Amino acid sequence: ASATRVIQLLRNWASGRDLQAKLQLRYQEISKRTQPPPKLPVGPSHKLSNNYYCTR
Amino acid sequence: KTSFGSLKDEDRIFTNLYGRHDWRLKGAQSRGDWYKTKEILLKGPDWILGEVKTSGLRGRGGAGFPTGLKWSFMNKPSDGRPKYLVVNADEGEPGTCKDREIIRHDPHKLVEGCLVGGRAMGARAAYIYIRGEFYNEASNLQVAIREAYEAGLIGKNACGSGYDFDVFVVRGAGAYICGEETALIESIEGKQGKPRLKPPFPADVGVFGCPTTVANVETVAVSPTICRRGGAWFASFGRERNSGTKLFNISGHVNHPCTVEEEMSVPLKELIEKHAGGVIGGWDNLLAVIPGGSSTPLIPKSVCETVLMDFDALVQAQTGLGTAAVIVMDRSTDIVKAIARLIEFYKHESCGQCTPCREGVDWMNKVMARFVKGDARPAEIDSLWEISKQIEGHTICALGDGAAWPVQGLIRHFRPELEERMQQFALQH
Ligand SMILES: Cc1cc2nc3c(=O)[nH]c(=O)nc-3n(C[C@H](O)[C@H](O)[C@H](O)COP(=O)(O)O)c2cc1C
Ligand code: SF4
Repeated sequence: ASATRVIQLLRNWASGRDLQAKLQLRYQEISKRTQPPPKLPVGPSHKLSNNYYCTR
Repeated sequence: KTSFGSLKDEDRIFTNLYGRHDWRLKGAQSRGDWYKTKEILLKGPDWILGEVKTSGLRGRGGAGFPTGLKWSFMNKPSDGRPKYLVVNADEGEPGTCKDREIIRHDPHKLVEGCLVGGRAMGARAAYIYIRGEFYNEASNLQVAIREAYEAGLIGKNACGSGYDFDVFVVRGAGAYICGEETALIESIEGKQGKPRLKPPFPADVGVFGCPTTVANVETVAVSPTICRRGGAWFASFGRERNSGTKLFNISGHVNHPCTVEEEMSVPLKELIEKHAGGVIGGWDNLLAVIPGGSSTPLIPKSVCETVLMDFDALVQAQTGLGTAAVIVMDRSTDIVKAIARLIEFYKHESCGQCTPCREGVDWMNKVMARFVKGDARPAEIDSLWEISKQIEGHTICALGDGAAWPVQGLIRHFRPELEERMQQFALQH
């Protein structure tokens, strides 16, 4: 977070924990909204043989 | 007898098979045909059927069903409908070119067979459905029939025996499906050549809705010789349940492609080498052989090395005698392409009536073309096997089964070639 070192120290002391380590606000660890095109897999019955529905 | 295939010229039913003599009545009678036919007819229908059973004659059209029993099916008291007999002369099975030889070179033998069979089954008349392409053979057959009519061999008081029998010839119009017995019946009746669904069996309801029996040209033509020479004579040749002499239309990659009458249960390699001069390039150059026309599955060279050309032995070899049209394929043959061509033949000769045949055969043809190009995946081979199994046994006629069998044989014996071709195609792209 964009806070002065003094403010950070006061905040951590008042909380009693190092808040800068785990800040609730999300900055850059977020995943990119634009992602590579996925290729989802097929199921166990996506076969051209021994796939008779009577057996499943 | 343990070693078969030593048939002598004194034991060959078709003596003018090569057309080197007079096909007309004079030559036929000089060769022993049309001999004491009156006594044969007066002997009794039961006697004739018993002689056929003693000979152990089985269906020479490909089914292999015992001919004596099949003909005995129609030896019943008349139901009021005029009984008829049909002689299957379509010969549409690829590789099968025997019936043509019989009709064109010994037509009077076939006519005498028709008379004897009709007497044995109490048939009013016989309709020989010949293939339309066999126009000259049909002309020869008609000339023979005219000669028989004028000589009194057939017609009213046939051979002076009192039996009133007629022989009709109906030309086809280019349909392999017409080879099927019920499809043949429908074609004669004037409808599209689409096979019926048994029951009713043809013996009960057949041509013109009358008791009818369909028999192969060879099957009918051997009946008078079987009667005259005795059933024991016919039985002596061939193993038990595989007795007689079968015409072998050796064709393909052989040095001397020809049709030869040889004893049943003859070793395949012997038959190929004895008459056709062996496989082109030698025995080792052979790839595979289709023993019976095209419907029967192929047998690889390993099995071809030691196998008897009879019904039972070939059944053990995952194939059948069928029409005994040996199609020899050398190792310069793309087996995939050949089987695909056969599948295409079936596709272009399917009636289209039954859904499995109509759609599955075309689907298999597409997949086979893709296999020939290698444009596929290895699992598609198992998929094709499943498709063939689905078609087989689920169709009105046996055309679907006889089209599934080649694919099954190709997979079962040369799957490595298919997989390797697919690999090669993948590497190219
Ligand atoms: C697709 C198909 C084609 C056939 N083609 C012929 C043929 O060309 N000639 C023939 O004699 N039988 C052929 N048959 C067999 C006939 O249906 C019938 O069983 C046979 O003509 C009777 O022979 P058989 O009485 O000597 O046993 C064919 C069968 C099928 C299913
Ligand atoms: S397996 Fe067929 S669609 Fe057929 S009665 Fe047929 S030529 Fe057929």
